[PDB]
Amino acid sequence: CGGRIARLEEKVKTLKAQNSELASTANMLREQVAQLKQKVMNY
Amino acid sequence: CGGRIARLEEKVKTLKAQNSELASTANMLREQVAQLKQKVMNY
Repeated sequence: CGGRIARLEEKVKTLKAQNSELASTANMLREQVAQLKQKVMNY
Repeated sequence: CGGRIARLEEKVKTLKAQNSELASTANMLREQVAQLKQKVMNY
């Protein structure tokens, strides 16, 4: 074989990418929600 | 062929999954950071 494999690879590439995307996004909302949470800690 | 393909599929499955995972996580930090942001809007 030599066609459906390479393709499945390109697909696994776009998937792993988007993953790192939403990953960094959640990382930003996490660090920010952490500093904010601490500021809320006072009651 | 009949082995490396099915495998590449199972892999694309775990990838798409984790993707939906970090996706919902960012969705929670987004809706929460949105309601909070509004509360901060007052200065």
